Amino acid sequence: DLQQLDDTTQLPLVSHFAETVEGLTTIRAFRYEARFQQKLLEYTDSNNIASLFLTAANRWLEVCMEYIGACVVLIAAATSISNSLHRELSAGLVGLGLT
Amino acid sequence: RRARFVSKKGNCNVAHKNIREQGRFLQDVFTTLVDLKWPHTLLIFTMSFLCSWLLFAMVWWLIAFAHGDLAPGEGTNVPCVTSIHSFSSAFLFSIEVQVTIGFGGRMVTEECPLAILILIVQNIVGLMINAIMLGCIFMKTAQAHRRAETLIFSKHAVITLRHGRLCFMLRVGDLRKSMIISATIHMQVVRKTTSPEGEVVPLHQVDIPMENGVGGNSIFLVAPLIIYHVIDSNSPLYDLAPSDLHHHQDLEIIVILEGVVETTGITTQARTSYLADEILWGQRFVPIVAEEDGRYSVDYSKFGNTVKVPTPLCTARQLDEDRSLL
Amino acid sequence: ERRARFVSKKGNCNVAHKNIREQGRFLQDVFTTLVDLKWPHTLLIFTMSFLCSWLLFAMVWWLIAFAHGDLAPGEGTNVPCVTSIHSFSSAFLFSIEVQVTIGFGGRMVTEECPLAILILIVQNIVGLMINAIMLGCIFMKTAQAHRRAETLIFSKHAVITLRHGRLCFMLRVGDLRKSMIISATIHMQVVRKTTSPEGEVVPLHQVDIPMENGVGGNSIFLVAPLIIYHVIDSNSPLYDLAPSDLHHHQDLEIIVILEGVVETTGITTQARTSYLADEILWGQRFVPIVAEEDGRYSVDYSKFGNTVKVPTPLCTARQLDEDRSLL
Amino acid sequence: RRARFVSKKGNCNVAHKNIREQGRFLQDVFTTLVDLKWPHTLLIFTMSFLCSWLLFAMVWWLIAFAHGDLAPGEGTNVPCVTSIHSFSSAFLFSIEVQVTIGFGGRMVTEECPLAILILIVQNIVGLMINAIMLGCIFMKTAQAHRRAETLIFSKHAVITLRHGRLCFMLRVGDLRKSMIISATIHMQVVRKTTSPEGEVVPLHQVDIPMENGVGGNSIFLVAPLIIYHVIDSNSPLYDLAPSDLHHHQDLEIIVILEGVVETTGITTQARTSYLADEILWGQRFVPIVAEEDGRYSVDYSKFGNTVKVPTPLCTARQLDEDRSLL
Amino acid sequence: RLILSSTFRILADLLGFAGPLCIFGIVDHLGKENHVFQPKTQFLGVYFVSSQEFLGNAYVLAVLLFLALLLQRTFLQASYYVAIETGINLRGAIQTKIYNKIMHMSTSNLSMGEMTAGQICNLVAIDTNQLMWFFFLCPNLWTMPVQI
Amino acid sequence: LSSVLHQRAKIPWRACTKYLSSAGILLLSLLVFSQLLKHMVLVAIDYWLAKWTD
Amino acid sequence: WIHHSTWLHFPGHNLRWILTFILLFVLVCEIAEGILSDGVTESRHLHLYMPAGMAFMAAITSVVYYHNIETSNFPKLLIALLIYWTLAFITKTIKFVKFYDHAIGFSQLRFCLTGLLVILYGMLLLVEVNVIRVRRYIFFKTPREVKPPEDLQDLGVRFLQPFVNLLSKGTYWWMNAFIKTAHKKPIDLR
Repeated sequence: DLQQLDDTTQLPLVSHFAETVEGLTTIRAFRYEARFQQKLLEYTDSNNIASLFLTAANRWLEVCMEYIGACVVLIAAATSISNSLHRELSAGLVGLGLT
Repeated sequence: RRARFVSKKGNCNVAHKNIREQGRFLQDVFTTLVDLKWPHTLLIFTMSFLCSWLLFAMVWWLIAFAHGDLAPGEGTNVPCVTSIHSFSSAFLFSIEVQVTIGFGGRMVTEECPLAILILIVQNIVGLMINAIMLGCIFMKTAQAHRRAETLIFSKHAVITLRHGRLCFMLRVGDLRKSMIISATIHMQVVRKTTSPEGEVVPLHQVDIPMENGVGGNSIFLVAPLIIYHVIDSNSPLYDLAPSDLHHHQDLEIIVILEGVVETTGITTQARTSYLADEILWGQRFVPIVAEEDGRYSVDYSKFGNTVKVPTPLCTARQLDEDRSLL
Repeated sequence: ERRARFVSKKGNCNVAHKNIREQGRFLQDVFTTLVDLKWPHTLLIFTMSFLCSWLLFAMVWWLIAFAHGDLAPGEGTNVPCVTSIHSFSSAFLFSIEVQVTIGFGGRMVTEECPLAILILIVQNIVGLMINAIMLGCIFMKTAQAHRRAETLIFSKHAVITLRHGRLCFMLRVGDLRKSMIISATIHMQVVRKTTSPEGEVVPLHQVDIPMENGVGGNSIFLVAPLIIYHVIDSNSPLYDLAPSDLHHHQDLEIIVILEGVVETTGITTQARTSYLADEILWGQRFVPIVAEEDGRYSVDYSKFGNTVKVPTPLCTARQLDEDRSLL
Repeated sequence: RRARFVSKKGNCNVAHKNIREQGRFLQDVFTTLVDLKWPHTLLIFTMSFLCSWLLFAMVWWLIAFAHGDLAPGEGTNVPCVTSIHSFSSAFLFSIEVQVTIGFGGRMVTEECPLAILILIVQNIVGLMINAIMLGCIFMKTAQAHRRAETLIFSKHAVITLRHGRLCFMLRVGDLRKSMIISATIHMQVVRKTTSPEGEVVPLHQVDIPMENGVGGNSIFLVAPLIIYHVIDSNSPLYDLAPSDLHHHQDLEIIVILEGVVETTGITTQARTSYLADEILWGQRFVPIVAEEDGRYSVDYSKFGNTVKVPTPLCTARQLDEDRSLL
Repeated sequence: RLILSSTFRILADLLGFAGPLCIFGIVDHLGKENHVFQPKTQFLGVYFVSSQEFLGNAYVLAVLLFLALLLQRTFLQASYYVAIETGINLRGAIQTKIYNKIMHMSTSNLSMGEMTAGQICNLVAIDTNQLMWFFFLCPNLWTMPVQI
Repeated sequence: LSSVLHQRAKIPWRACTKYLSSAGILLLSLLVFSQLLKHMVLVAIDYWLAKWTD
Repeated sequence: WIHHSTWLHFPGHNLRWILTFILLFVLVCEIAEGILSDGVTESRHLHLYMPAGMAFMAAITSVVYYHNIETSNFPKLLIALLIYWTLAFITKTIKFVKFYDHAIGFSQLRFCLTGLLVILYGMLLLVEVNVIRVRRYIFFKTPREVKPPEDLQDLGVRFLQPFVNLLSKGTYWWMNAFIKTAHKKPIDLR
């Protein structure tokens, strides 16, 4: 959704810029630069704010799995050590597991 | 027989069927004991307190047999509890904890962790068990100071003419010596109706005016009162006659007296009514007051004694219009 | 496109009270909040403290015991700080009796220990207060919890019929409780974003509605659910209103609250209920629920919330005055 | 400055003197402790229990000296208290009883009747000593639950023209989430009135209606509202002039806001007033009610925001007098 | 803001590079067949372990691994978050300055022809986005040699 | 409810249906078999790398 | 057991969570230290295994308090930490002196851990104290006013990763809700 939401929000900001290029003289002629500059912030807010949340979830899903992945190290690591401590597990299995 | 909205003694019986609601929450059970009678409350906690002396005690003996202390002879390990000999004796050991006596002939030592949990296991239980008792006794004692109400009304209803315009009367007299503060007793007439636009009302609820001095619900009761009810043009019984009082009728006058008893400090209510047949047309209430040399005494025993008094046999409209034509 | 309502249909009215200066609160609020807990939640609340009441002070004795040399192996040289206290396990037992007044007997305090003399005092007065608040908590909780249930049922949708010639707004309030609600006063209030004719803008001006009872007062005797016939007229604000502006997009809010006191407890309670324009079905009539049985009066409560249409004029309340004037 | 009938915060400083001798019953002392500060409440019963722990303990150290036990050595004489040796043990002996610890190292025998006299002597006292305090903390349980002031009142008054009609008003809002059941507000003006027969009222109490829709003193608040009291010809304010807005003006208004506290179940009264200096003629309050997707929004900052509006600076009687001409 | 992001990033891999090193130690304690533990010191009847031996325990190194692993990841993950946040804002400022400069530009035929709308469109589209990525990937330039 | 759920369909079968149909069979399993062996060969590298180390 | 009014942050929100976390690492090592020292002697000898094992719980508990003591603004209630940080300085220092009396030196690890512990603990008392310089909750006359963020005042701010605690700053629990509600309700520009 967010990527679709972000990409949809990406179209207007560029489009509003194109209209400004296409109607430059008239926009200045009406001396309504105050209104148009409000729109540029209005558009830029949509793309920028969407990007942050888009970046936010990307970082989170990395973190949540990574820590969940991190335990997979220690859980196996302790398991191998106990096997090597008592069950006489060879270093070969010990070396591979951490690898 | 005829359906009455509220019984003469009160406790209106209405068949409120088609009920879709939660069956019960544990709050009811705590409410149920708290609302029980004194003899019932005494046994219930007595069973509860006795249960603690038994149920937990069962744990000790089983705890005892596990440690093998119950076996005859000097044991190789110090027992979970010193001087525990038999389950019969163990009841004595249990009684010391929940009741907090601690004689000492039984003794609990260390090196028996399972007992340590058990002591805590019943320690919180008994304190909570004792806690309910202090709470339960607190509740039953507070409300029971006002568990009854002794403000009565005349069994029959009386109608007569007062100050030119006829009225329906009633009798107000209470027994408890303490007074009821802020008496606002509103009376209502209930009858079957179909609206002029066709809407049907099996029994509409419309109140009547008590016709007090200030024309308000307020009332100050220190003597047997007769709260009249002026029959006006807007009065529901303005088309009423001394004839339609037969047992087959739609009229139903009910009075509910709000307020709190001064000593009680708690609002109490009393529902009283009188059906069509109960009334006696043209009968005046017996004056029950009499001021003696030193004090004034109320002859309450004749409160319901109805004395017939001559009255016109014309409806309020049939009297006012006749008076208007007069 | 849901529009904010000043009061929820279930009565959970919510208003965003922002720009609020932080009012000072005291720790006694938490103590007050402690009484506000739930019986299962409170059960752990005191128990956790009561358990820590046994342990935390006890640990002081175990520290205290090690000081006077009694904690060491057996030696009759010194006089013990406490009799026969040996291990931190035994430390609990000496305290366990003290907080609970058990007095098992073997673990006995003695003299010649000033710090211990403070132990049997400081931990002593603490326990009495410790049980006191818990005893106090139950004392208030037991009576108050009886009035935590709402058993009054309004009508989810409102109807606009005409009784006694005039059209009057109706609503049926049903009681789900056996206990009576003494001093039943139900006030009907209307809320709108009416800009004043003087010019001022009132965003949520609230206007009460007369109940048109038998004596004109808010007092009512509740036996069976009836209809609060709120007559609409020129004095009533609803004169210029019509079912035309009854859409979900009209700034018209109606509020009714029924004040009263629980007969058993005396605890005053209020019933918050609100209706909007969309939920009201114009030209609907209430279905009677009270049934005439030979034994008692039967309440068809399952039919309370059934809206059935009846011949209802659709002229404007302000305009309906023309029919009387013309005739 | 000028004398005040009620301060803005609600202190309501009134110098009541020339009062006859009050009862000053000793039972009022418990009430003072009942209302005592929680820290003071913490110390008060504690020292009393500490004194109780010692007061009876004072007697015992003498008792041991009497029965010939405090002397060194073991003779034929049975002590008044088993294994009673000195003040330290004696000071422990009381601590066993008054708290019912029951250590057991100090045991009891029937050697001397006064000990049975002593044991009973404090036995009732402790059950009473705890009884006084247990009720004391019980009282403070609901008392702390009060937390009276949880609303707001307008710092200054506003006088705008509502619906074309001249009328004063104020504002108030609730800071707490808990509701105020059965709202009731009464507005009265404390001004130095005079009578035609010479009675110069010192500060006559004249009330003003709240101009609610139902025409009653009842209200309902969930939001910061403005109570508008219609200033008409049937109110003493009909002779007001905006020139009398000085702090030296001989006029004032008092508002009393009763209502059932839903959670507490105890009504709290709001005492407030505004001086003529706080009167801002021709000012209008900026609305703070706002709508949001979740629910309605309230800007508590805008309670004291005032927006000036054109107001005719004449008398309400004169303005109405020209209103007929206009 | 960017410097702190890189500073986090530098210590992120620097702490991270020990990850493989712990494996080297972990095997060695397993690599000693006897693996019999004796601290050989007791100052006051309680044996105290020397530093060089505490960091030789197989189980102890494992605990340090999980603590380091979580610590190494969390700081590393943020380093991307801090930078991408600084860059995302930089898009706004670049765009606003682009739009603000646009409004005051001259509309000559060469200023309209030689500066076509698409070129004006392309710069706002291609350039700032590319500059966004360059900031979005700036620390790796200042970090990749370090880990290398 | 349904609208989110109807949108929330990864559609693996339809994606597999068209993509594999374009793939055919010969190169299809060839992709599967070759990829699996290389990852398997990679894993086997460690075991010998473990064995000689042991 | 709105929210904009419940988001003000005490001074040193970073200097504490950094220091407090820094304590969890070194202290956890001591939890290993007692385990290692108990290997040789046949008796368990928990005298070096229990405290840190108990202490590790405390900082976890203390941190939860700071989050709760900050989520609900009761700056006076920040005395327990003052009464817990201060006392811990007394006990921790004592061990350093007695160990230094026995000529333990830094050759042993435990004295090294304890010496590190004093510095870390010393930061906690000071860092907590600096709050009293700002908020002045007790032992002061005029509590200097504190204001919540102006941006936080509007209810139209949601991606409040900046507006979260340091321990929250990385854990991305700020985005936990917006991730959570997305499972059912579609996410729109509102």
